[PDB]
Amino acid sequence: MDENAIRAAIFIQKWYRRHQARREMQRRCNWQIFQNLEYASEQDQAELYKFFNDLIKHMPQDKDDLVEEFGDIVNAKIELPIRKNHIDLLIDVFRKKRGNRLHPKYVALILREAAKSLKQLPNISPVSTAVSQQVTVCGDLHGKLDDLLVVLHKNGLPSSSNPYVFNGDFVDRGKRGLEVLLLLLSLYLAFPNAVFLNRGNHEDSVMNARYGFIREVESKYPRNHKRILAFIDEVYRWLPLGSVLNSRVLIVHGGFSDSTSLDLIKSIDRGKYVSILRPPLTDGEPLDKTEWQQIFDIMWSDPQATMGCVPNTLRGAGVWFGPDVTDNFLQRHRLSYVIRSHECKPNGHEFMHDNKIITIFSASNYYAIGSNKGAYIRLNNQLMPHFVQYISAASQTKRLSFKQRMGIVESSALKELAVRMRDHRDELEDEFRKYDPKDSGYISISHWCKVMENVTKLGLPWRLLRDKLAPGTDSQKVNYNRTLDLLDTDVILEAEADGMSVMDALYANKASLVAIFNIIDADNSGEITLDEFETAIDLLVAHMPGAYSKAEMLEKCRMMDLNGDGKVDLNEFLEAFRLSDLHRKEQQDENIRRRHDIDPTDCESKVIDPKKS
Amino acid sequence: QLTEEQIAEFKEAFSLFDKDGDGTITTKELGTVMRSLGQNPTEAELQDMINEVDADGNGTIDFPEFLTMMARKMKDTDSEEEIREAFRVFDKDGNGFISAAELRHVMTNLGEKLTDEEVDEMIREADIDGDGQVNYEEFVTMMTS
Ligand SMILES: [Fe+3]
Ligand SMILES: [Zn+2]
Repeated sequence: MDENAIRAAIFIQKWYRRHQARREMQRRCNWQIFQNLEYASEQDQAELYKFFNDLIKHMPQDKDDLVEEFGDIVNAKIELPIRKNHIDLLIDVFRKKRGNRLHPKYVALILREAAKSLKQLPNISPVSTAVSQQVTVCGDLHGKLDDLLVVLHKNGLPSSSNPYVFNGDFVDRGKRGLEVLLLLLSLYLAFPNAVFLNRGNHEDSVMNARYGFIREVESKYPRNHKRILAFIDEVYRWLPLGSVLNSRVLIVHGGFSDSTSLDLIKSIDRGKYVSILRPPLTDGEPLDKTEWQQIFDIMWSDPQATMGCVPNTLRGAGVWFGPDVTDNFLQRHRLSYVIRSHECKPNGHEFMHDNKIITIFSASNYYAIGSNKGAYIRLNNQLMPHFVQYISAASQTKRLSFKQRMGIVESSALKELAVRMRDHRDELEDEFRKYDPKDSGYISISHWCKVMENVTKLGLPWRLLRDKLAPGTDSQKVNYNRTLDLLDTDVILEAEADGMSVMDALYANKASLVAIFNIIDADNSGEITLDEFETAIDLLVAHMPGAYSKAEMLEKCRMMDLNGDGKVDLNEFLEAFRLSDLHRKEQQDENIRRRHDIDPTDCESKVIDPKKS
Repeated sequence: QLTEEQIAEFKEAFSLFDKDGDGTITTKELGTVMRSLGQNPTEAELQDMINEVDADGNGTIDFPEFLTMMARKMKDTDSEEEIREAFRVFDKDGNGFISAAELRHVMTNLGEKLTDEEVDEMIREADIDGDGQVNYEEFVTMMTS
């Protein structure tokens, strides 16, 4: 040993620590990009609630139908009395990556029985751990069937000595959403005294049409998707809004607010709210704004570090609640702490507001392969939360180097960001042209960052992305030609083609159009007048950019109003919306073109002490 | 003192670690933020730097003192060429295929020892082959690029 060896060791150690810090910063930047991209779409989707809410203010106050299914069909048998052996068979059928399609009769039976059974449950389900001496809470699953199977394998099947509480968001984000819902309903039916379900913000017919669930159902069952969707929508109606644990701990999906009172939620007619983002279907009784706001606050709220209660403009819906309102709510309802599952976390769990708000998230690889680790909570008789972690698909993850493991996530984040940025190409180019008064082709770094922030409004750290969105740029000037070429790549267009967008209401929810055109009814005879029609389109275009421009819709009525204004003329009246959507799609398209098997053993796990985390 | 681009780049890189958004971060992450901007001080340098900047043991540092600290530290820098000789002096016979056992042994005990996680990751990435020996040249070339 000598001093030269010490010098070499400390030099190498410094270099390695510097590179580790650089990788950590890259990870944080990618996480920020993912979170901002998700929030930007949820916010835009949430403005339909505001549109409905202010349109309300302005206007005056056992049948057999299933048919044989084309393609390969699994001959699995499911009987009406669900037992334990059916669960194993169901898991075995759904385990395979191919040949996992059940007969529509059994799906209809399961959905109908689950809908019938869920009606008797109260709004808030009381859970007692005195007998079981143990209770388990899981977070969002979002179609991650392998994660649910891993949880079941590691913790055992639910039973009277091992209950479960699934905290919403069962579906509509992954590629295998239907299987998770069917398995959860089957487990609830087989064990009615040990499985509790909570409604989530994604348990909505409006949200499903925008995040690919309806597309998956239509693709899997082309000949029967309508009735399956109707049964699923019926099931969403009766899911409990929350759960109370040991009469001391409250479990809700989104959170709460300053005006939220459990003495009011327990008396809400849960059956009215088939959907959350659009008004409930009442029987002529004019609706109450408070109860709808109560449910929306429960489902969509988010926590914040700062004090006070302000409206959650980041996600476009719900309210931010700080430690003060949390403490006031806990003191008012005599509770200990509130468990939450809305927000994904890098480790799958976090603490907020002095260990009084516990966030959980049970979906591994939520954004891309390696984004985050799932988690679930084990509570003992004293309610001390033991946290567990797991990552699925470890075998495919271990076949890459660390650099490649970072590169896949980086490429996914960049692809998603460029796909989202593709929409504003024309305005972005115009803004870049304006900031170059001498058409030299190069603009300053500050101007580039300002233009990007003004156009995209995502709030990302653009200066760190300068060398990736616009590679090969100096420290003072950036050419916009390379940036514009990035969004103009063919593969980006192909990827953006599959991505659904806002509007498309008729394909998404015809019930939304029915709700609008029943709300604008000044009289109950079902007849409307064009001035009200003009006001409705004015308010619609006031919120949704480039909706109809008040021209196509008005011209369509002028083509149809042979006998003047009157009744909503059924399907042929909606042909106006049909042709408007077709014309808009063709107009934008012309302008664009004119230029392995599931394996629970394939995972890694870790158990964390409640205070070590 | 700092360049016109630096005074904004540092602020943008500062917000990625602030939990409350108030411009103040915990002192335990100083060795990460300062390292991420091209600097390579040891934990002894970190202790010396925190002693001169913290007096009441609050554990909070805001933007101006970080800017002054980085301006003071930036005056000295090293290139990537000096990394090669550090690995060269660790090869006792010039084979270039130093095995993992002594590589783990040296820097977990000599100099300023790292924790178990750092070496776990390091000789997990470096020791691709199962022979237990690591080629330093390819390691440095692939990590530096
Ligand atoms: Fe979710
Ligand atoms: Zn959610």
